[PDB]
Amino acid sequence: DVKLVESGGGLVKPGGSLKLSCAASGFTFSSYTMSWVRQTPEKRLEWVATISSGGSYTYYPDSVKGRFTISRDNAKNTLYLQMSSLKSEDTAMYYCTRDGNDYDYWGQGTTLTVSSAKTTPPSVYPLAPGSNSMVTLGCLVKGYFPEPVTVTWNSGSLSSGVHTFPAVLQSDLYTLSSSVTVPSSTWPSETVTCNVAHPASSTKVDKKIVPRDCG
Amino acid sequence: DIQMTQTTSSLSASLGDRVTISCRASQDISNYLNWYQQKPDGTVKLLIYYTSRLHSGVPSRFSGSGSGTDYSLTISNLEQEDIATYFCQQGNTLPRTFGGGTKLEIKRADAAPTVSIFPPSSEQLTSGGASVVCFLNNFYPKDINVKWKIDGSERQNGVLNSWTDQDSKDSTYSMSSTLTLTKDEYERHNSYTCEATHKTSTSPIVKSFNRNEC
Amino acid sequence: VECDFSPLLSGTPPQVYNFKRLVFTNCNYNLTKLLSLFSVNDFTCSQISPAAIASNCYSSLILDYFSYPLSMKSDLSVSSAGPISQFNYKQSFSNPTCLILATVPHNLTTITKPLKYSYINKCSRLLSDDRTEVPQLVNANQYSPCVSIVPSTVWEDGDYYRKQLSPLEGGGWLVASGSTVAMTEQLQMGFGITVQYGTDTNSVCPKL
Ligand SMILES: *[C@@H]1O[C@H](CO)[C@@H](O)[C@H](O)[C@H]1NC(C)=O
Repeated sequence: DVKLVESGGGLVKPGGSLKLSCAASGFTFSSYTMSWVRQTPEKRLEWVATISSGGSYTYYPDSVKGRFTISRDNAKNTLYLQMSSLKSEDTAMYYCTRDGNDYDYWGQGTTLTVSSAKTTPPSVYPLAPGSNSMVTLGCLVKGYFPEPVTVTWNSGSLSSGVHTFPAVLQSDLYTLSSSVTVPSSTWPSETVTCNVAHPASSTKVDKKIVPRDCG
Repeated sequence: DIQMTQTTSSLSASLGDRVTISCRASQDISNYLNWYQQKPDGTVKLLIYYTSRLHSGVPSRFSGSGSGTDYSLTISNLEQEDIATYFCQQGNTLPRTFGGGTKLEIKRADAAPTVSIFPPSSEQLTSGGASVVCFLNNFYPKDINVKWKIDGSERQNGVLNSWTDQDSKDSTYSMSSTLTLTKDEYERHNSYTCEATHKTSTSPIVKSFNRNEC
Repeated sequence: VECDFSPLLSGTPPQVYNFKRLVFTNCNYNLTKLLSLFSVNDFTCSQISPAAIASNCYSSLILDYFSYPLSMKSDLSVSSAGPISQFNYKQSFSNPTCLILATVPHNLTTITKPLKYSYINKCSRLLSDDRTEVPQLVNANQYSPCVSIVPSTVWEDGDYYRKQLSPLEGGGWLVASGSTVAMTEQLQMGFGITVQYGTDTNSVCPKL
């Protein structure tokens, strides 16, 4: 199966540079024309660049040309997107796509935040209910930057009754909560734990949900 | 540049329904029009290429149509996993450009919200912060209203809310509501009340807790 | 430039269930120009005012038009059950919408009249076990599924129209019944307006 994997995204200062990469597998890479399509935080999709199979040339919208450089290493099956003179209108999820008459395969994307704001570790506070066949817990991931964070429960084990709320941005800091509902039987009979990963600050903290020791 | 317009930004229908999504182009693109599905987790896959041709791996219920500048996508026999946002895209001339997108909501039975309220954790209070969190989980329709009360009086300021996209599995929506004040001010009160108003009931669902009673 | 409303002025307008939809972006409009060519009987909007919709900027403007007797004005309210709102026509309840009932005057000569007024009184799905009749309420900004089996004009009041659906579509039948209203001396029409706001553009604005 055709597979596209983006890497290299991150937080960047305005005016700065960053090179994205995309690992391609499952098809003859040198045979297809490849493109980048970004999705802004506004969910707007914008074509960014495409490069020929060879590629004897490359094509850009004006809104990106002279600053971006799409390139290709057919021997090592990777696609690149060298960005420079970065703007805040460049922050978006960036997708590696296989192209031709259409973008028939998409990678999962890698994020780019172009900000002057500072990287800040998250504080993770447990949300246990105050003192039913189901019980809802939570974690409060407060004051991190930038996006994204990852939140899982018991290292992925708890996925059924889980939904993680979208982060809310306020004063250059993000905050989100995750809600997990497990039966009342395994809590607190069985350990329930939220796992917060923040790659940008390389901070990963685990928070065991302990019942509110309310004395 | 060729502009791509989708007649609507959002659409809703029942399971089994036949759904159509329309797309207008600003000039003749000669059937070079593609349709993409983006699911709530963010993953994008091609559905239809060149107006009407079914992409490999995409079920027969999906179909496309149209010519000139006016094109359509159709989903017959709506299925749960069809919850997603659908985009059109023209491939006639550079720059390649996308429609603004159409979100597909799949109708379900009315459902009242599950309401949970959490006090500030000991960790947060230690650092002088006081966030009161209220969860409003798994309800339908998506519209809902939250009202906070502190020792009986309504607090509008200092509230941060967050909504889920439609749940891919149960077709519901969920919401988070957080009231942040200072530790100094949080300790100056006793009762904090969370009221959820939803069309499922004329009386609001109420969830509260006491700071001292713990 | 110039939002063209000309398609409204020529030919025989469709019935309510197969309303014509004009979509405007990247152009300048004059609402008060078009409506003046008509004899307007009613002009009701939701989440917006009649004066405002003629003078605001949008990312998109949707203009639906069809034949509709002024006598069934009642059946345009989402307030009523009504065969019209349930099976034929339902606007977006989230964006600002206007609903306009006008009569084409003697001096508007380029519009032609239909033989009569037609609407869907019933749209349902007869399931595999030929017991369960399931009504098919029209979704907002959508056509009824019964547009495919109801003729552009209903042949005779009380006509049933059926088509068998495939197992893919879940088998069974699509079943519709149609109603007719006698044509009036001058044609009575209906206009549905919907406006949308978006990232960009300043696309749809009144011309000056
Ligand atoms: C059409 O008739 C209406 C009233 O019957 C009148 O107000 C309008 O000026 C006339 N316009 C033309 C072009 O005849």
